[PDB]
Amino acid sequence: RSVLKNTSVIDKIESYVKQYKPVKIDASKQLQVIESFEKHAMTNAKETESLVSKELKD
Amino acid sequence: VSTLIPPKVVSSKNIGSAPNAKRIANVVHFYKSLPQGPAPAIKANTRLARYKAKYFDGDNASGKPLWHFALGIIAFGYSMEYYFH
Repeated sequence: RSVLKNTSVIDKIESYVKQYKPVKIDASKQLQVIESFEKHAMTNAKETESLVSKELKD
Repeated sequence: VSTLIPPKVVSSKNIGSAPNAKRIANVVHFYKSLPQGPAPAIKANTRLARYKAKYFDGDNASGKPLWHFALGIIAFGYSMEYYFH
């Protein structure tokens, strides 16, 4: 800014930048899909685990 | 992207390979297996379970029963020779 001697636009774009400073807001969208996915996955994982462990001892 | 769900699903590896067939065979065969089989024959008793035991067991096949069996028929007709003569 101290480079520009025509400064009356650096204050403008500074204020515009600081205005739109939360340019994009927070996202956690993996919290409904991750838990649902975890349930189906967990169910299947434990089933497989128990099955093959059982077979090993058999 | 989000992984697929196959690696955590198993339910047809138990028909999926050949030793499954052998397994279901040898769980029955071996589980109810005896350490040793029952018998190599032993009946003919009347003081002749001994005859079978000495001669007609797996222990030996030798010409001794043959001689004995031959001699029985010889003893029949030899006595009968003097019944005919």
